[PDB]
Amino acid sequence: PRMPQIRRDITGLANLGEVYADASPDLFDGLDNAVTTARTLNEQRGNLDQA
Amino acid sequence: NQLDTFTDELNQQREEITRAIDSTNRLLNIVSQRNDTLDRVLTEFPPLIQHFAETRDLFADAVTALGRLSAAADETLSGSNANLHTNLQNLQRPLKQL
Amino acid sequence: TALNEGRGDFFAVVKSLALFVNALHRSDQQFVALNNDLAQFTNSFTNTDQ
Amino acid sequence: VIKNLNTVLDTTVRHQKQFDETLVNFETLITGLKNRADPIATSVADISD
Amino acid sequence: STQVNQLLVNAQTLLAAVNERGRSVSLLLERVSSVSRQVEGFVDENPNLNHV
Amino acid sequence: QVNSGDAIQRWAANLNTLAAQSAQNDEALRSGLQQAAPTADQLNAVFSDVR
Repeated sequence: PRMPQIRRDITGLANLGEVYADASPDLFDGLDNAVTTARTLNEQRGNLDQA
Repeated sequence: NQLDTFTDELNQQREEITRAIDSTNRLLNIVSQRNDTLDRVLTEFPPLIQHFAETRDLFADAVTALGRLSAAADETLSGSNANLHTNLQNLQRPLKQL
Repeated sequence: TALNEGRGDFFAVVKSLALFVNALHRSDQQFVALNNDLAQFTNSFTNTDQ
Repeated sequence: VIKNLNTVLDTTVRHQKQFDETLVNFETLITGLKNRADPIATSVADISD
Repeated sequence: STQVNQLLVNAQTLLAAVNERGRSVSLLLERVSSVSRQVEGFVDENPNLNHV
Repeated sequence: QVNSGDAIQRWAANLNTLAAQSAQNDEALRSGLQQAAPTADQLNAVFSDVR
C-alpha cells in the first residue's frame, strides 16, 4: 500500500543526489578555506573573547 | 500474490533505481575524493563550534552593545550631516578673516 | 548470509533513521525557508568580488 | 558506491565523538542566537547604518 | 535528531530575522570599508591636528 | 531539499567565495583580532574620560 511513497522516495533521492553532486565542489572548497580560518580563530580564542 | 504485486511495482521503478544509483555514485565519488577536507573539517570545526556555544551570550551582548552605540551614533551623524556642512562652509570666511 | 551477519546493524540503522525522519518530517517548509534564507544571507556579503 | 560510502563512513566514525558533540553544541548556539535574533538583527542593521 | 530539527528551525528563524533588514545588512562590509578608508584619510591628511 | 536546490547551490558557491576571501587574508584577520582587543579598550577609556 505504501508503494507510491516508495516511488516518491526513490525519485527524490535521485534528484537530491544530483543536486548535492552539483553543489559539492564549491561546498568542499569553502570547507577547506573555512578550515583555514577556523584554525586561525581557534589559535586566538582568548583574543576573540577579550575583543 | 503479494510477491507478484511487490515485484511488479519494484520493476516499474527500475529506471528510477538506476538513476538513483548513478546519482549516489557521483556524489559519493566527489565526497570520497574530498575525504581529506572532510577529515580536516571533522578535526578543526567541532572545537570552534563548542567554544561558540560556550560564549554565545557574550557574542550577543557584544553585538547588542555595538548596536546600542551605533543607533545613537547614526541618528546623530544623520541629523547633523548637512547642518554641519553648511556651518563649516559659512564659517570658512570668518575663520580666515580672524 | 552476508546480509544476515549484518542484520542487527541494518535494523539498528532502520530504527535510527526512523527516529530521524519522525523528528524531522513535519518541518519541511521550514527547511525550504532555511535554504532560501541561507542563500539570501550569503548573498548579502558577496555582492562584489572582494 | 559501497567503497566510497565506506570511506566517508569510516572517516566520520573516526571522529564520532566530535561529530556527536558538534550537533548538540550547534543546536545550543543556534537556539541561543535565535532567542535574541531580533535585537541581534537590529544591532547589525544599526552598525551598518 | 530532535537537536538536529530544533537547530534547523531555529537557524531558519534567525536567518529570517537577520534578512528582514536586508537592505542595510547587504551594505555592511562596503560601509565598514568605506568608513575605515575615510578615517584613515582624515587622520593622514591632518598631521598638524595634534599641534592645534 | 530538492525543491530548494538552487538555493543550496547558491549558498554553497557563496560559502566558497567568502571562505576563500577569509583564508587569503589570514594574516590580516590575525592582526585585526590582535589590534581589536586593545583598541576598544582605548576608545572606552577616552569616552569614559569625557563621559
